[PDB]
Order: sequence, then C-alpha cells, then structure tokens
Amino acid sequence: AHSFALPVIIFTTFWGLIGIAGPWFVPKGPNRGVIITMLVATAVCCYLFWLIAILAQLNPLFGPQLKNETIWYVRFLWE
Amino acid sequence: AILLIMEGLSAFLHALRLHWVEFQNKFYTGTGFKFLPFSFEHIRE
Amino acid sequence: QFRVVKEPLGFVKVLQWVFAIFAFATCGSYTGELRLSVECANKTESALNIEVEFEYPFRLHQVYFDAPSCVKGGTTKIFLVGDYSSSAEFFVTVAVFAFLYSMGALATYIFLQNKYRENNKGPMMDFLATAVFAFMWLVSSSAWAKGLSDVKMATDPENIIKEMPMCRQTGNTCKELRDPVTSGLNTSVVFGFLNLVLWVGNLWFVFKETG
Amino acid sequence: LCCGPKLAACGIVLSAWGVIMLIMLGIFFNVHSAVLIEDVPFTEKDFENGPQNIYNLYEQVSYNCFIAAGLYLLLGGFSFCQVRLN
Amino acid sequence: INPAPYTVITFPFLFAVMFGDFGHGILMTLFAVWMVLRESRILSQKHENEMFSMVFSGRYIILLMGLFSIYTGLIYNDCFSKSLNIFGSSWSVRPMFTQGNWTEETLLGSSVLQLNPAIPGVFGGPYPFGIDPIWNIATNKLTFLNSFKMKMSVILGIIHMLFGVSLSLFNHIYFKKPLNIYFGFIPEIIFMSSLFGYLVILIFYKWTAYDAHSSRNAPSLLIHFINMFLFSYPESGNAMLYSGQKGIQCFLIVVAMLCVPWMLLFKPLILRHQYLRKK
Amino acid sequence: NNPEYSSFFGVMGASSAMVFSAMGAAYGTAKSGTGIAAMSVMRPELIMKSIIPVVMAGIIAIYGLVVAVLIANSLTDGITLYRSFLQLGAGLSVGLSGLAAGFAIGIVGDAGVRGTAQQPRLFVGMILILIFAEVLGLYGLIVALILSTK
Amino acid sequence: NNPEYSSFFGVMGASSAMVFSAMGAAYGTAKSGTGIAAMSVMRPELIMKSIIPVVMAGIIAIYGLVVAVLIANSLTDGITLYRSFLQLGAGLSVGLSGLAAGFAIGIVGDAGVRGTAQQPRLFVGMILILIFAEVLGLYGLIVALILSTK
Amino acid sequence: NNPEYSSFFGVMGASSAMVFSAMGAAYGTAKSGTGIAAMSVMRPELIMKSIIPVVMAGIIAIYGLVVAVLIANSLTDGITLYRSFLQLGAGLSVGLSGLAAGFAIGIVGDAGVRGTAQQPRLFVGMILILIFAEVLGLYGLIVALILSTK
Amino acid sequence: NNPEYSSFFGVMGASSAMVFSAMGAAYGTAKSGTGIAAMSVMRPELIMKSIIPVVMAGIIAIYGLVVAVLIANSLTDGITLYRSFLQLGAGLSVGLSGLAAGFAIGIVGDAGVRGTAQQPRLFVGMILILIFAEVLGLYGLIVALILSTK
Repeated sequence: AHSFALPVIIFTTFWGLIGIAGPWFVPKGPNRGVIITMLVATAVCCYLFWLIAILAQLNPLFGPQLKNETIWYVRFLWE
Repeated sequence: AILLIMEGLSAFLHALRLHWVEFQNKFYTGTGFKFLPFSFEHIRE
Repeated sequence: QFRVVKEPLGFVKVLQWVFAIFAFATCGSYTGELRLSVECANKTESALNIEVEFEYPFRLHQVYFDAPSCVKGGTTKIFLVGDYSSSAEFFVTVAVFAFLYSMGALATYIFLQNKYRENNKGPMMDFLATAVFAFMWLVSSSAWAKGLSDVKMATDPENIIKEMPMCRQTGNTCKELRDPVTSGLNTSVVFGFLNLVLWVGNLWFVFKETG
Repeated sequence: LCCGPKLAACGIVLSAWGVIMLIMLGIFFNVHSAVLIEDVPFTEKDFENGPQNIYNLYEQVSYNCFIAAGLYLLLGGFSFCQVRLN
Repeated sequence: INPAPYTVITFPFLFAVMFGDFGHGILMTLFAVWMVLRESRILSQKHENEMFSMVFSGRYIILLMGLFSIYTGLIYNDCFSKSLNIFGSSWSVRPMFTQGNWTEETLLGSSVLQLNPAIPGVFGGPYPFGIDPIWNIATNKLTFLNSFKMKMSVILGIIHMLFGVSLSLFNHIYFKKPLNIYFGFIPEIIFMSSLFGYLVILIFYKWTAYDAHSSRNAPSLLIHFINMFLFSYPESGNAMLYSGQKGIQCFLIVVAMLCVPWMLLFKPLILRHQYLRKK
Repeated sequence: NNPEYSSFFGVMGASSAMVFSAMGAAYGTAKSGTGIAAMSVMRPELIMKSIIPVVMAGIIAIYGLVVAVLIANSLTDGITLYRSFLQLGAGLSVGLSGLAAGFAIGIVGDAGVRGTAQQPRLFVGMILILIFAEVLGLYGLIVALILSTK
Repeated sequence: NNPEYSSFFGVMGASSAMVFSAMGAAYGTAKSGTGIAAMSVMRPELIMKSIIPVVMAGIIAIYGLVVAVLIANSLTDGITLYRSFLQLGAGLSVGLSGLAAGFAIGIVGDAGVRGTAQQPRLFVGMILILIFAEVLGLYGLIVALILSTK
Repeated sequence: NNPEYSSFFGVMGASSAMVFSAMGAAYGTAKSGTGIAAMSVMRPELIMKSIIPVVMAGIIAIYGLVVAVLIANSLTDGITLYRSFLQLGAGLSVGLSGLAAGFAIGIVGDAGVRGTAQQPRLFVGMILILIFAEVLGLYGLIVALILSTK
Repeated sequence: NNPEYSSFFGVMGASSAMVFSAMGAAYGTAKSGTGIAAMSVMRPELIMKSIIPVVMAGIIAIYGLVVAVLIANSLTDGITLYRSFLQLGAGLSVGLSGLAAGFAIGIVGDAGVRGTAQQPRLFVGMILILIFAEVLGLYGLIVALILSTK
C-alpha cells in the first residue's frame, strides 16, 4: 500500500515551482514571450493530465483478476 | 516500417486536423493577405 | 613519484578504499540460518526440525518455510514479512559505484599526477564529487541502520510464532531452537560508519589541499 | 568500393539497436528472473513441486541472449568493415 | 492573435497522448536528433526526395513531438506492449486471500480463473509510478483502461476547447468590438461552462465520493446526463449523485435555453435601432 | 450449462464489423487512386497534398480493427448471451456506417480532385468537406463501443 | 425464465438507427461535396458559405446518435420482451427518416449550388428549402422520442 | 458435451478463406496485366517497375494459403464446440479482406499505370497507395490470427 | 461406426473438383484460343510462343484431375463423414481457384498476345504475369491436397 498525500504534494510543489519560477529567471531576449508561454502551458496542461491519471486509480471500484498460473508465480515472486 | 511511419502519420494528421477545425475555427477569422516581402535574396534561387 | 605515496592524500585514499571494499564485500554475501520446532497434541505429527535459510538482500517477504498445520497430518505455508532489499540494494550499489570512483581517484593519483596538478581543475571536481558522495553515504548509512533495526525487530521468534494461526490453539507450543545471528550486520554497519567518518576527514583534508 | 555505406548504414543501425535491447532483455531475464509481468511465456508443463526449476529455466532462457548479442556485435563489426571500404 | 505560440505546444502533447508509446517515441527522437546533427551538411546538399524535404523543413516539430511522446509512454507504462516493474503492486498476498475465506481453489484453477471480489480490507491505494503494471496481465484490463482513457480523453478535449475559444475575447477587445461581446461571447461561455464543466465536476465528485463498498445501487454519469438532457426524471428507482441535484440540473437546463435568444435577434435589433436613429 | 452455439454471436460479430470496414476502406482507396492519377498528370505540386485522403482511407480499417479486437478479447468459452448480441449489433452498426462513410470519402475525393485542377486554393475546402465524412465513422465507433460495454 | 434471446431486438434497433442515419448523412455529404467542388471551381466566394447543407447533414448525424443513446439507456439483459421491438421500430424509423432528409438535402443542395453559378440570389431560397428537410428529420425524431418514452 | 461434426465449419472456413483471396488475386491480375500489355510499347522502361503491384496480389494469395493451412493444422472432429466456428469466422474475414485488397489493387494499378505512363515521377505516390492496400490486408490478417489461435 | 451412405459429400466433392476446373480451364483455352487465331494472320512467327496460356489452362484442368482422382481413390463405403467433408471442401476450393486462374489467364493472355503482336520484346514479361496466374492456381491445388490428406 501507499499514502495518497505525498505524491500529490510533491507533484504540486514541483510543477508549481517550475511554472511560477521559470518565467521570472529567463533573460530578456527577442524570444522571451514565446519561451514564457510554452513553459507556462507545459506546466499547466502537463500537471493537469498527470493529476487526472493519478486520481483515476484512487478508490478502485473493482479489483483486477489474474490467471491461476500467474497467481501461483506471484505467490513466490514478491510480497 | 509500420508503426513508426503509418500510424505515426495517421496520428500526426489527426492532430493537425484537430487544430485546424476544433482549435482554429473558434477564434481565427481565416481572412487575410500574406505579405510578400521584396528582397534580392532570390539571387540565390 | 614516491612523495605522492608518502603524502597523506594517497595513504588516506588507499586506506578508505581497503575499508570500503572489505565492507561491501562482506555486506553483499551475508548468510545465516534460524531453526525452530512445533509440537501439537499428536506427537506423531510434531516436527522437531524446522530450518529456514535467509540470505542477502534480506527479502523476508520472499523467504519462506512450510510448517505443519497440525490438523489431520496437513501442512501450510508460513511466509516471513518485511522488505529490506530496498535500503540494502541502495547501500550496496552505492558502495560499488563509490568503490569504482575510489579506484578512479587512485588511478588519477598514480598515473595522472600531471593532469591532476594541471591548472588545479581536477582537484575541485574531485572534491565536489567527494562531497556529494559523503552526503549520499550519510543518507545510505542512516537508511541501512534503520533497516537493520527493523530486521532485528523481524527476527523475534515470538512474532513468527504468533502470526501462524495454529500456535494460538491448544497443545501447540512452538519453541525456537536456534536464534539468528546479527553480529555480522553490526560489524558491517560499523564499517560503513567508519567509512563515513574517514571520508569526512578526507573531505576536510582535500578541501585544505585545494588551497 | 565493395558494399558501400549507402546500403550498410541500415545494417549498422539495426545491429546497434538490436544489441541494445537484447542486453536489456537478458538483464531482465536473469536478474529479474523474467518476472511474469514482463514475460508470461514459460516452457514447463509440471511445476507442482516448487519454483526452483522455474528459476533454473529463467537462467536457461536468459542464456539465449548472449549468443544473440555477441553475433549481432559480429554483424555490426562486419558492417563497419563494409562501410570503411571507400 | 498569432496562434503559433499555442500550437507549438499543444500540438505536440496531443500527438503524444494520441501516441502514448515509450520506445517508439525514443526511436522517433533518435531519428530526429540524427537529422539535427547533420543540419549544416544537408543544407549544402541537393536531393529530390520531397517528403524528406517537408520533414527536415519541419524537424523542429518532430523532435519536440517525440520528446513528449516518450514522456507520454512513460505515463502509460507501455514500452513495446510491456510495463516496467517498479514492484509497487499492492493487490494480493497469500495469508490475506486465504484469510478471506478461501484456500486451494488453484487445485481447480487449472481450468478456471476465479476473479477476486474487491475490498479485501488491506489492499488498493494509489500507484505513484503511473499505471500499476498488474493490469497488463489481467484480461479484464480492457474495462479499466477503456473507462480510464475514455474519460481522460473527453476531459482533455473539454479543456482544450474551453481554453481555445477564449481568444475571441482578445480579438473583441483589441478591435474595440464589444458588440461581438454583448450578443456573442458571453452566452457562448455560459452554455459551454455549464454543459461541460458540469460533467467535469460530476466525474471528479464521483471519483472522490464513492468506493467499491457502495458499488451496489451506484449510478453512472451516463444515466444522469441523459436524464438531465431528456427532461426525464423518474420519481424513484435511481438515487441521486447528491442531494438536491434536480434543482441545479433544471436550473442548468433553463439557463442553457436562456442563452440562445441572446445570439439570435438582439444584435439585429440594436443594429436596426441605431440605423433608424441615423435615419 | 450455457446454450450450445453461444460464442458465435461474438465471432461473427467481430468478423462482420471488420468485413464492412474492409469494404469501405478499399472503396475509399479506389476512388482516391483514380482521382490522384487524374490530378497528378497536370498538377504535380499537389501530389503529396492529394495523398491526404489516402490516410483517411485507412481509418475505416482502424475503427473496425478496434471494435474487432475488442470483441475478440471479450469473447470467452461461455457467454452470458447478453453481451454477444451487443457485439453483433455494434459490429454491424460500426461496419456498415463505416462503409457508407467510405463511399462518401471516395466520391468527395473525386469532388476535390475535379476541384483543384484549376485553383489550388480549394485544397482547404476539400479537406473541410473531407472532415465532415469520417465523423460518421467515429460516431459509429462511439455507439458500437457503448454497446460493447453496456 | 425470460427467453435466452431478449436483447437481439434492442441491439439491432440501436444498430438500425445509427446505421441508416449514417447512410443518410453519407449521401447528403456526397451530393453536397460534388456540388460544392464544382461551384467553388467556378468562383471562390461561396466555398465557405456553401458548407451549411453539410451542417444539416451533420445534424442528420447527431439524430441517430440521440436515438441510439436512448435505446442504450432503455436496454437491459432481460428486457420485458415488449420494449425491444419498440426500440427496433424507433431505430428503423428515425434512421430511414435521416436517409430521407439525406438524399433530399443532397440533391437539393447540388441543384442549388449549381444554380447559384450565375445567380447569387438563389442562395437564400435554396437555404429555405434545405431548412425544410431538417423539419422532415425533426418530424422523424418526434416519433423517435415518443418511442423512447415508452 | 460437444455437438458432433463442428469440424465441418472449420473445413468450410478454410475453403472460404482461400476462396475469396483467390477471387481478389485474379481480379487484380486481370486488370494489371491488361494495363501493362498496352502501354509497355510506349514506356518499356516501366516494365521492371510494373511488377510491384502483381506481387502484392501474390501476397494476398499467400495470405489465403497461410490461413487455410493454419485452420488445417487446427482442424479436428474433437473440437470443444468453441473453436471450429472460430476458424469459420476468421476464414470468411480474411478471405473477403483479400477480395477487397484485390479490388483496390487492380483498379489503382490501372489508374496509376497510365499515370506513370504520362509522367515518370507519379510512381512514388502510386506505390504509396499500394502500400496502403497491403496495410488493409495486414489488418485482416491481424484479426484473423487473433481469432485463429483463441 | 460409419453412418448411412456416409460417402455422399465426397461423391460430390470429386464432381465439384473436376467441374469447376472445367470452367476455369475452358475459359482459359477459350480466350487465348480465339485471340491467338485473331493474331495469327498478321504475323505467324510468334504463334507457338503465344500458345503458352492454353496448355497452362490445361494444367489447371490437371490440378482438377489430381484432386478428383485422390477423392475417388479415398472414396469407399465406410466413410466417417469427416473425410467426406474434407473432400467436399477440397474439391470446391481447387475448382474455384482454377476458375479464378482461368479468368485471369484468359484476359491477361488475350491482352498479352495482342500486345506482343504489336511489339515483340514484351513476350517474357507477359509470361511473367502468366506464371503468377499459375502460382495462384498452385495455391488452390495445395489447399485441396492438404484437405485430401487430412
């Protein structure tokens, strides 16, 4: 088993840190606007689908099934 | 020769269509005149 | 030149290399065995000899024995609990890569003295690598200590006696015969701690060497 | 000259990528012992005694990657030799 | 509004999610970088292959596209039809399942499979490393992945549409046209926000609210949505997703209806009013 | 003790779905090939642009592929005999909807063929009307998969 | 207790609905595509404004989906055995009415887009007539919804 | 437990599988051969290039055979009631897929052969279309094999 | 045991095997048989080269022979109704493969003989396409051979 808080917290912190800090440290070049927009948009949409993916698995409604042989093998492989 | 070209191209063109109708049509007017610039850069041509 | 060998730098580096190689060489192949026995009301069904083998990386979740169920001459599978291979694999792979780095530094001191004193570029990167190595060794040592404490918790015979349901029933007095030995693990973590302290001292020495 | 690069570059790329992924697969067959999540197939019909002979099979099947990688490396060497013919 | 700075990003990611493969992305980036290395060579090089010309003319697309494709394959844990074993699987062990009133059905399992009912009491929970590899083996993985992928695709589409339509506001303000705002943009945002954000919050609420214990009598979002759209509300036989939602749903219906007249006849009417003012 | 002859309300459903996909796609390529042969004699700069309908000749095969292998995987020894009728439905549904779409795609391919002979600008409208076609196939995929999961 | 063959009729009804609607939309888009290509070759102007009959074809597309979702809702495993035929008839009726609007819109739009070739003022009257075929499709849908309720 | 003589279904399956593939192959060959037979006089240097579509028809014929021999290997009267009609469905599937492939390949060969007869460069696009026809055949094989082994 | 008059299906399989080869080979020796005569007036020196399709149609008929005589040889009173189905499928398969081959041979041969009548150098490529036709016929034969020995 695993705790659901810590992945969400670390990913919130990391992606927010990127999306917020990035635009303020880039140099004032001819292409500052485009790099700022691409970084901001990567951060938002990227953390967004990852959020979707992770909170999909949360709270399963039905468990998977395994074959008998696959079962007997994982009985001795791990956990 | 199958996955990396055929399926890749299909998905690529699908995304292109996606941003040609479902993204572009919302705001982008579609009416305009491309600027032709003059230069003697065509002497390389 | 022999002045480099007589210099405390190479002497300390070789000493740390020897301690580290001995340390993870003994760490990566530790073995042991613990014994017990179960007896029920029917003495024809009692098993007086129950041997369980444990070996590195101490996947207690994987280690097993099939002890008798003591109902109608049956048997059941009792599996130990605890995952220690995480911190253990971390520590040994850390030690192996650190040992590769140690022989690289020793080779630089032996054959590439000229490139080492060249512009004083090599020493600074070597020192920074040593500092990162010291911090991550401290992390690995703390994890290894916590994990071996957890293993010592998991070696309690009373626990493994308790989980197996039929010991809870009448007439089922399971006794541990030979307890596991954890002295080798204590010695190995002691060697790791000495490795840490020695590399901190060598870190200070290399720092003043840079100047 | 003979067997120019224009038709041996393909052999070079194929050999390199093949050695890469077979060494990865052999590593996942001998160290992971080809965990079933990564490799369902197995050649036994009677395993009711224990998992030990299945482990022996895992080393047996991981042994099949060494010949693979080695002679792809031979093929890559020969392809480089063909390329050097200029 | 030049749409280059937005396509330059969102086109990559949408190809990448439509191309959720790890090693294939790796190979695509390998080829892309191979072209990158020999840029100055090919620039001073004459060829006739015109598909090749259109592709090295657009290499800046494909390299970044392939990077995001690799990253998406990392999401799906599908590197050539396989998943990397982080060994975070937390679903089954021996004493637990035997403790669930079970033993040695694998003797009969030589011919059968025996799916385990959920809620063992100790297993489940999140898998931070993406999709749990255990699904790759289960032959009922189709239901899981179908529901998953369908829902995330619908939501991604909603998000992209709702974001992209907002640039008409930039158009309307830059050209001092609030006439396109009054009888235009505003009801547009109204109907879309309602009709799709409602579904988004519905799925989020369902995922956060109900567990497998309450699986019995658990409604579906499909039935709720079609009931709302059809004006049909049974008096019983189907429990609400939450209390009082009937009022909110009918308010949403009438509000969505109320946006249509704003787009039809008010703008011609005000234009005619001004025109008759000039006359 | 399920009824005999049960799994074949799945087998034939899968087969039929891909059958009609195979018809539709092949007709799409039919008309596309005739059209491109017509165009490219006189307008070579439009060749790779006219290859575009060809890639959508294949999506009819992709949709039927998806439905077919979904039915294949969902097929079992014994069925509950409520999912297999859904499989028959969905198979015929998507397959014949896609065949109709394939007819439309081939002929509108001919339309844009005859269109762009004089004016290359019509390329955009060609592609637009072309998008209007495959939406039907995707719609068929929608309902087919709703049935395959019902 | 119920017959083993309950959901045949329902799933076939959904299939018939969507598939005849797909046929209708395909044929409407057929004639629209040919006519638009020709008229657009003649003069560029109405290439973008002649998409509206194709929009009505897309409306014929949404129709079959509406009714198919209704059937999917009211479908179950052990149907009462007197709702499944209602689903059949509903699907058939709506789908073929979509077909009716399909060829009506198609041929009418082709005639209009060709007749506008020298007469820009026919464009509005043809739009009125094409709006009338939507009334036919909507007429059909009415029947479809009434069947959906029961 | 198994109804007797389910193997008849597999027999007819293998038959149909090679049947429709052979039909498609003959259809492609007739058209391609007649097409070259005229124009090899005026462009004899394309005689070498003309082999590319006919071997594609040969691949279709190969596919017919491979499915036939697979079903032959899996044929037996001792079928569990759940594996012979699988051979039937897969055989019908792949056979008529080969038929559609032959249709498209023959007609596209006719169009593209005169296309290259006018202008040599059109060959590449023609080959692109041939590739696509083969991709269709490959999908047919994919689903056919899935049903064959399951 | 052997059920009553179990031989029937094989009794018809031999007939189908020979008679559908009679359709294919007859068409093959018809088409080239007339086209060669039409050509012969202008230039007789290529007549024996142009005869090649006719004998090959005869070879299709020979394929029919081999299957038919195999069926008749295995034909007996004690038939298990398994081999009877095998023989029926084999005969139908080889016969209709011969039919497809005969059609392709006939049309390609007429086109080829007139094409070579116009220009001598195309003869070998004509024979290449003709060889392909026999490759298809051979696949038909081998499928029937598999069934006759199963």
